[PDB]
Amino acid sequence: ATRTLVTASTPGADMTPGQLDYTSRPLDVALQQDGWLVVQAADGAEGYTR
Amino acid sequence: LDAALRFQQEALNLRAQRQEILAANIANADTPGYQARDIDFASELKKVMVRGVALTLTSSHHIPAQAVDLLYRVPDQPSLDGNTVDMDRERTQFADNSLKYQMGLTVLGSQLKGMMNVLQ
Repeated sequence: ATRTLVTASTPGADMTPGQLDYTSRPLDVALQQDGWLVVQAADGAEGYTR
Repeated sequence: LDAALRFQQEALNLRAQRQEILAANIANADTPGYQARDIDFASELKKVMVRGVALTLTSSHHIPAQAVDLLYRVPDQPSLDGNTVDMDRERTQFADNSLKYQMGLTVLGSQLKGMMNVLQ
């Protein structure tokens, strides 16, 4: 066995919190680390967003 | 008598069949899962020299109708599409088999021409 192949992959997403812009808008919400807002998705299901 | 030409003759014939086999290997060198085949010359030749069925063969107008071991070639370098034709091996084998076919042609030529020279 000499041949090995080189498939690519995306092991997920980078859960590193990006940094913050102070917009002063009353309802711009920033989550703390490893926190998610829940959203009713297109089909109707709880997706998670930042 | 005059079956003293048999050996080389049949040997030559066997080589020709081998070519087809080897030729097929080159033709299907890209198809998936071909599992390159070949035959072993020496044993096959010995067996054929040691040695379809006849149908209803009374007078004419009854339409007579006529009716080797293809061994795996053990591969190397597996290739994920089942194709085991290592084209390099087959190229070498094809060159050698063509050469030995030429040798057999020369040997039959020599035996036949010796026979003809004695006869004139």
